[PDB]
Parts: sequence; structure tokens; C-alpha cells
Amino acid sequence: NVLTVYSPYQSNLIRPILNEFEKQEHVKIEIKHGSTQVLLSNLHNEDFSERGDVFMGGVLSETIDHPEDFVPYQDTSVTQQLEDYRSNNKYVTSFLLMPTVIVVNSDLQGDIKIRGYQDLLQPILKGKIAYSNPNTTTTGYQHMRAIYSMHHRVSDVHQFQNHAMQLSKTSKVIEDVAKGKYYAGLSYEQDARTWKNKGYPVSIVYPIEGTMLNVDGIALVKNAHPHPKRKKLVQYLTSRSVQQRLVAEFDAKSIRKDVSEQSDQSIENLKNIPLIPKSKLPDIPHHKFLEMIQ
Ligand SMILES: O=P(O)(O)OC[C@H]1O[C@H](O)[C@H](O)[C@@H](O)[C@@H]1O
Repeated sequence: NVLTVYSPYQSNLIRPILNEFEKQEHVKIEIKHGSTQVLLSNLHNEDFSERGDVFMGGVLSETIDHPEDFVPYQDTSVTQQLEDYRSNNKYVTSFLLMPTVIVVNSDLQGDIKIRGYQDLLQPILKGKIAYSNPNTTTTGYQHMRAIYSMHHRVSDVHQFQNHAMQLSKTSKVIEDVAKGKYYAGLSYEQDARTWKNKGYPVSIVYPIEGTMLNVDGIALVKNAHPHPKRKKLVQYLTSRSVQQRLVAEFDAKSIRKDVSEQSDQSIENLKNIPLIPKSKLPDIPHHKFLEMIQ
């Protein structure tokens, strides 16, 4: 009866729409939360008969190390998706566009200028910047790729890491920045928005050197007795009306062509974000990049 979803998303983003799916389709949805790679690693070791049914969130098209744990499937509505961000991974349907961001505490900042990654290296900020474990999280990994992409120099990654404090959990970064434990941190757009809209002194910075754009994905998990409504769930999550609801309520960035663009207040439209072009981000497997920067 229960349909289990694995997701690194925070509850506030996905619990409501999953409740509306419960209300429309009369299925109970339980969420298993965790860091992207921790979820994938525990799923891999999870017994085949106990597994959940859907994985949503994270850059799945690029960081699924065990494709045998998933079913080859893409929703038909990929036809309606933005041309540049369709999954090239037969196990993954693109779901949302998630800019990675720098978050700055605007009560501690004072006159310190923070426009991007280079500014984080100012001596006054040493040891007062936070990021999440690149080995276990989408957000930390994507930021390390963004720093490497500037000049394709591992030394740039190491220089940042020697300047900053690594935390286990991506959401601890925004929490501790918002609460004044750190001057700034490496986060992602929706997590930063959540805390700014709760009134915390948080500024959202799209790094001028190049902002990584995560293409979040959805995948069907290989298990013994798949819940027969899981393909309806993927359809629901990638549908126009549901994507439009996520844009309207959260300033999400829809994967679909036929859905509004909304970037209220300090959130930026993609056209005003300096995105790292794909040409600066070549093919290098997840595990090889982590080995490169170790
Ligand atoms: O804890 P994480 O592995 O960093 O995942 C938390 C979030 O961060 C990433 O940047 C992805 O864009 C999101 O889809 C994901 O839900």
C-alpha cells in the first residue's frame, strides 16, 4: 500500500505536493531523507525486497554509480522539457533546475564584499566559511566541480577547502550561516530561499565566476514488488500543473517549456545567472573527480 520515495530534498519542498498526490490518487507516500550519495549507498545495500520505489532529487543523471539498482525508464513528457536539460541517462527523468549558490549572513557581513568564489578566499573569512562533504552530497560535489571548472586546477579546489569548514550535511550549511555561526557557505537555491523567507539575515549570491546548475532527476528503483502507482507519481511530478505549482509557491525552476518562470525578490532568473557552460564541464565520472581532488 505504501509507496516509499528516497529524496535528498528538504521536507518543506516535497511533502506538500506528495500530500496532494496522496489526496488525488489515494496512495500513502513515505519519504526517506538523507544526503544524495548516502541514500544511494544505503539503497544499494538495501535488501531487494525492502527497497522503496522512486528516487527524486540530486543530479541523478550524473552520479548514479550503481545503475543496476534502477529501472530504465523516462516519462513520456521529456518531449515537453527544456531542450538543454533533458536527461541523457536512460534511468533518469529530469525534474527541476537547481542553481547552486553562495549564502552570506548579511548581519555579519558588514562591508565585506562577496561576489563569488574568489571573494571567499579573502583572509578575513578564513575558517568562517562552510560547505558540505563532496563525497556524500550533491551540493558539496557540485560546488567543488564549479571551483575546479574556473581554471581546471585542483589547486583552486584545495585552496578553498583549506579556507573553509566542511560539514556533513548540506542543510547544516544554510542553518549555521543563517544563524550566524558562519559568514558564508556553499548551498543551493531552494535551501537558501527557505531560510531567507523565514526572515533570517541571508543573502543569495550567484558566483560571478560561474554558477553550477543542477539538473535534478527522478528514477524508478529496482525492487521485488514495485508499487504499480509509481509511474503515475513520476508523471505527476513532471506534469505541467504540478511543475507550475512548484514554480508559483517556491520560485522553483521548472524543467518544462510550458511552465512559467518565476524569480521573486532576490532569486534570479536563469538568464541573469552566470552559468558554467557545458563546454567547461566535460565528462569525468563521479568517483574519478573525487579522486582527482582528494
Ligand atoms: O544533501 P544533498 O546531497 O546536497 O542534496 C540536497 C539538494 O542539493 C542538491 O544541490 C540538489 O540540487 C537537490 O536536488 C538536492 O535535494
